Order: sequence, then C-alpha cells, then structure tokens
Amino acid sequence: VEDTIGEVLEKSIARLRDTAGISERAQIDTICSALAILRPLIPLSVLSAISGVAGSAIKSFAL
Amino acid sequence: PLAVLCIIIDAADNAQMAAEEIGETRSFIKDLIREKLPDGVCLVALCRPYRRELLDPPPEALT
Repeated sequence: VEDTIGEVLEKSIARLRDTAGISERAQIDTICSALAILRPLIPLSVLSAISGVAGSAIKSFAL
Repeated sequence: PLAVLCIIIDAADNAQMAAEEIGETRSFIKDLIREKLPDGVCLVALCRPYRRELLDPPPEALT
C-alpha cells in the first residue's frame, strides 16, 4: 500500500531509538548492521555471538 | 476564536552551553521543549546550525 517504500519504517525505528535507555542506543544500531549483511536464514545464536547482544533484547526489539 | 499565543526563545544554545560549562546538564529549554503545552500556543527556538544538537529535539519537531 506504500507508494514510496520505507518511509514509515524509518519513522518507526527513529522513534524506537529515541525512547530507549542511553546504554541501548549502540546495541540497536549493532542489530541493524548485523541484519543488513547476513544470508537469509539467520539463527539467533550466531547473531548474538557476533553482536554481543542478548537474545531477549533482540526478541523484544522485533516484537 | 482563532487567536494564538507565541513564545520565543532567542539564542537557545547559549543557555545550554552556560549550563554545561559549570557542571549542570539541564537548562530550562532542554526540558521545556519536551513538555506538552495547551492548545492554541506555539513554541519557536532559534540557533546556529552546528550547535543544534545541544538541545536534542524529539522526533515530532519541525526544522
């Protein structure tokens, strides 16, 4: 339905950064950079191991 | 019935520079910009381009 893809997602991620704790704001960008480079069936263990972020943080971010 | 009240803060960055130069962190504008005002009032600030991020706008702000 979006005639110009990705606008609302940009707006959503910015707001989701602004309301987090001040320790979290490096880890959010780490997760985004990790998801922008891997092959498309990512297990959570390798993602956590190469990012240093806990699994529950990734899961709550995605929810 | 269509009147407005305008509040203007000139030199907004200087107030934050003076606060951080003596060991504080929260000048009045840095709190006031995130507060919710009644209807029919508008809030405008002015600053230099390279100092804008001292006062840290929220995502709703217009530039």
